[PDB]
Amino acid sequence: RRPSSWRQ
Amino acid sequence: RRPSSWRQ
Amino acid sequence: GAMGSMERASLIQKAKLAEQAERYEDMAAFMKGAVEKGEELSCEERNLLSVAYKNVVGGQRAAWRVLSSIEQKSNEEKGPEVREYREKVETELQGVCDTVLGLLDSHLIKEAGDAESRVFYLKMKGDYYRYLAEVATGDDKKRIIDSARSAYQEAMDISKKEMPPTNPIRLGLALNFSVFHYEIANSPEEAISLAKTTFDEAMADLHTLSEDSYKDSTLIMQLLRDNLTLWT
Amino acid sequence: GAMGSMERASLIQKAKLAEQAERYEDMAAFMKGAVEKGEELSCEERNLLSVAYKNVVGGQRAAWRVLSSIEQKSNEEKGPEVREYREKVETELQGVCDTVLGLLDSHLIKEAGDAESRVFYLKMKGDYYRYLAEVATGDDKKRIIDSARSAYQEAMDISKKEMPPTNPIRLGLALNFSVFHYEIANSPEEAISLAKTTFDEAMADLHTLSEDSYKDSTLIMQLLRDNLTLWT
Ligand SMILES: *Cc1ccc(-n2ccnc2-c2ccc(F)cc2F)cc1Br
Ligand SMILES: *Cc1ccc(-n2ccnc2-c2ccc(F)cc2F)cc1Br
Ligand SMILES: [Ca+2]
Ligand SMILES: [Ca+2]
Ligand SMILES: [Cl-]
Ligand SMILES: [Cl-]
Repeated sequence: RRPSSWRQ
Repeated sequence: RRPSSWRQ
Repeated sequence: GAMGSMERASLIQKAKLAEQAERYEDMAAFMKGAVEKGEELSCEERNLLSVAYKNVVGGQRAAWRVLSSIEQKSNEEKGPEVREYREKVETELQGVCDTVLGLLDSHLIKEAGDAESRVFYLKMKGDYYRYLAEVATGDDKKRIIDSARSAYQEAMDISKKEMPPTNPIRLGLALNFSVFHYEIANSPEEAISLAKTTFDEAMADLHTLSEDSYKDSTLIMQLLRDNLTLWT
Repeated sequence: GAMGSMERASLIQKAKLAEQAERYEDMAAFMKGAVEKGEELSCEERNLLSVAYKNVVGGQRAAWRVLSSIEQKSNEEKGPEVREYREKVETELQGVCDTVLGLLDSHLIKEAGDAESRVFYLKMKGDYYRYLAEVATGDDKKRIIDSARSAYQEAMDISKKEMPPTNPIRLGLALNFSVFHYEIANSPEEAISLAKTTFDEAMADLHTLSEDSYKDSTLIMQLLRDNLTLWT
């Protein structure tokens, strides 16, 4: 899967 | 709640 | 038109791509271009047109209801911003409805010879007048409501004469006409009677269907059942 | 500008309304108008700007990845439509990134005096160059990548000197810089080292925080942990 960047 | 109309 | 230079088949292909990308505004623009080529639409193409604009206007309706609820709570003096933005979203919604109704009037409905296509487009016409009626407050509100009713009613008359009771476009038409009765015309008993009669007569026709047609019809029957459980 | 006639406070109010209505394109247009009033942005206003454009470009990136995957499968001759539509979405994405970078360059970054605001805008600059790098294939791809790196690196230097290790904008900056290392710069070991060091030094600073600050910091630490579990 794709990694997590900042999300609200 | 609101009723169901046609949805795909 | 902005899509006048693109091939009809390319517009169809790109509409399917936009659906996969969940780009429903692009999808609607592509199908509008396809319709404006002047040729009739196949069953698959009619569904692409329907799905595209239903998604566009569905997001506008949901946004309008959020803003309308905030506006009602504010009026229970704090600035014009809430009304202004609700009016902005409202005007954009009406523009999309007017665009779809224009495609139906020029010239999808008049060229629909078969019962299947004509009922499809008349159900579309009823739906988008219903969406216009959801936000209407002016001198022409009753005429907007009757325009929805008149389109639904002609489609109903054709579907009862030319289609079996399990036909998916006949079922979807009756479902949406019943929602019109309940939410727009303030006729819950007519809404309930239509949904029940439609469900029962479809139930009695299921025995004639293949497994694939059975799945299609029972899907829409379940929506009729959901409303009947909500309304009774 | 199209928003030049609306009050700054009205644009902020309508941006919050658009967020509630999930109308993120409207939200971004409102905050662009607010930025173009020429005054600095508060913490809350900076977050509104960030959330609006992250949602807009997030939908464009997701659509671009869908179309790029279809395009790659097609090249493994069937018409130019897939490439054309991928290029269309790509160009729209680049336009939004260019718009955000223009707001940062004129003149958000140069007027950001405090470490908190300057790190915020430099992290934004790194993010949107990273989004440009995700679709870049031309002569300037390496310069786009280094522009992202340079903005992230300046923000990192400021955050390490001026902020505690649990500061949410410092944590989010390190998270996104690590994603840059892994996905863009092809430096997984640097990505892993940054995420681990950031997590550990934040963990050791939690004891100084209130319950509300603790919740904010541990939220972002969990994102660092998720990537470390994905990468190791
Ligand atoms: C309004 C509506 C009701 C039913 C369906 N439906 C369900 C399964 N197939 C279809 C369909 C597709 C295309 C078409 F021209 C007619 C039709 F009934 C679709 C809609 Br829209
Ligand atoms: C990129 C990013 C990381 C963290 C946060 N964040 C989380 C909780 N509050 C905040 C926040 C809000 C506003 C602001 F100016 C700075 C800040 F850290 C938000 C973002 Br965007
Ligand atoms: Ca042609
Ligand atoms: Ca003013
Ligand atoms: Cl407005
Ligand atoms: Cl295109």
